[PDB]
Amino acid sequence: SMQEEDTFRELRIFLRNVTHRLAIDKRFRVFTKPVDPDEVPDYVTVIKQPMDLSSVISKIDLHKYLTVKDYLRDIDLICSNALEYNPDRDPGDRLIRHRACALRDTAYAIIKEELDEDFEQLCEEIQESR
Ligand SMILES: C=CCNC(=O)[C@H](Cc1ccc(O)cc1)NC(C)=O
Ligand SMILES: [Cl-]
Repeated sequence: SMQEEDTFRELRIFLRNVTHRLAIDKRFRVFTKPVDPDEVPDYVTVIKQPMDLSSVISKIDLHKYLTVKDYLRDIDLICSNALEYNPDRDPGDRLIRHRACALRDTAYAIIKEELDEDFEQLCEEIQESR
């Protein structure tokens, strides 16, 4: 129905605003664009499902997220990919892990404060009806 289309459109506006706030944070610049295979040829071989915030915006605009849970699965991937690719004790790897955990924690904290639980439940119910 048009009302369900309206619901998904509101979800996309909400997710674009959360993603823009993460992308303009200086700590998260490394996560804003895909890893360049030139610098990092082993990346695409270790990480089977690369994810970054520009990919997330593209997904929003392709109507790939129909619930905030689906979006948070991709934010979790940005985090877990960085934990897996950069697991060493050296400071460059620790800095990327800390920035990835902080992204993820920031996204969840904005959603806890600003997503109405009944809106998420509505999205879940429309998704499940498809
Ligand atoms: C799970 C998300 C966060 N990751 C982190 O804790 C990172 C890196 C780290 C990870 C394990 C260590 O034993 C020591 C450092 N930042 C810190 C705590 O400086
Ligand atoms: Cl830096």
